[PDB]
This record gives sequence, structure tokens and C-alpha cells, in this order.
Amino acid sequence: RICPRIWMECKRDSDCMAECICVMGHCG
Amino acid sequence: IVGGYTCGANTVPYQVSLNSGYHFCGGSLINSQWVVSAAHCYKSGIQVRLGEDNINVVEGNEQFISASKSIVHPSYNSNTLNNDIMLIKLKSAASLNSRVASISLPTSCASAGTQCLISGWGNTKSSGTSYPDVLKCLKAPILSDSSCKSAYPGQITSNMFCAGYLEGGKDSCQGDSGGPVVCSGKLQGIVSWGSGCAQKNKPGVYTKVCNYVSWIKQTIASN
Ligand SMILES: [Ca+2]
Repeated sequence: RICPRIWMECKRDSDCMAECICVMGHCG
Repeated sequence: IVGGYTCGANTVPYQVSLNSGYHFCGGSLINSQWVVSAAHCYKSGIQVRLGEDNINVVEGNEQFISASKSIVHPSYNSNTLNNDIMLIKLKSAASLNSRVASISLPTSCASAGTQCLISGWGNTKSSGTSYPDVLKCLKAPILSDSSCKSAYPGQITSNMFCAGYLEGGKDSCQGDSGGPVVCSGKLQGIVSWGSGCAQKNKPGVYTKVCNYVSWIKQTIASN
């Protein structure tokens, strides 16, 4: 999947960019 | 950076940290007033930190300058990450010295097999989380066009290249975005994206800087 390598906090999958997912509080 | 080593304080003088209350992306100093990073790293009110090693500790060689303006590439596509490059003008010119120096723009594109240096303060784990306080480095070769396209079917454009190892184990990762890929003393890439970090047959994808040299030179001289 396409997941930008930017550091970002998250509470839910939808908080992340492109196809990144919220893996335990961090987009990845 | 996953599977890398520690660079050593100020051994990568062109490396900068983009900070919005915290480090979120890296960047490369190209001249006293300009920094190149990834377009997906855009944010208003960015503060650029130069001459950094330990991002938590003040060591005396740092320079914190606010970004005055950020130019995103006209054809940047946030969905495909095509043309993922951005230019940031500093509010004040940075003082160049032994710890803070610019990196040269390339005159030609690099070939597959060329060893490059990738650096950043991003995650150091493929599974889990671990963010470093000091700058990490990784030496990785540019992969062939064929290898890159087979790894990411239909997702690689002419403005991207793959660098890393198909065996996995070493790669850039979240927090490394916008950072440099230097080959032969020239800025050839910008950390952009990937599927996970250091996964087998899933190398990092970088913005091919050689395709943007004239655009960069024009922009810098017109703003
Ligand atoms: Ca510091």
C-alpha cells in the first residue's frame, strides 16, 4: 500500500494519510 | 531508519529537521535560505532546525529559523504521491559553517547499483516503535527500474525510484520523510513512501530529484 513516511499521531485509522493505517497510535 | 547506524554529530551537515512542536519530517539545506523536503510534509508555521544531532538536547550548534514560505510542486498528487517535492524558504538566512552546510543538486540522474546515504530521525523498528534522539544513517543502493515496478505494481511513476534491499531488514521509515538520499556528493532522492518498513520485497520509494533540477533552480531564484 502507499504510506507516506511522515511521523503522525492518531486515534483511528482515518486520521492517517493515503493508505497509512493507525498502528497503535502512530500512522504506518 | 531501520537496520542502520549512528551518523555521528554533524557529519551530515545538510540534514535539517522540520518541527511543528515536534519533529515530523526531515529536509535538505540547498543554500543559506532554502530547504528541499517532501510535499506531503506541508504544514503552516513550520520551524526548521539546523545543525542538530540530539533533537531532545540543546548542544550549542543548532539554528532554529521559521519557514517564511513553502512552495509545493504544481503537479503534486496527494493520492499517488507523484511529484512529492516541496521548497521551503527560510525567514532568515542560515549561517553556514562546519556543522551547517548545503548539499549540491545533481547534474545527471544516478544509475542502479550506486551506493547512497540515507539519514533521518525516523522509527528504527519494522515491528513496533522506537524513535531515536540522535541522527541515524543507512547506506543503500539504487534498485533497477524493473525491480521497483515489480515490487509496487502500477504505483511507480517516472518521478520515483526504489532504494534499499529486497531481503528487507534495512530501510527508511515513518519520521524520515523529506530527508536526503545522497549519492556521490549529490542530492538524488527525497524520502517519500513505502509499504511498511524494511519488509521483504517492499523497498523504500523516493522522489527522483534529477527530474526537478531546473524547477528548483527557477523557484529559488524567483521567490
Ligand atoms: Ca539538539
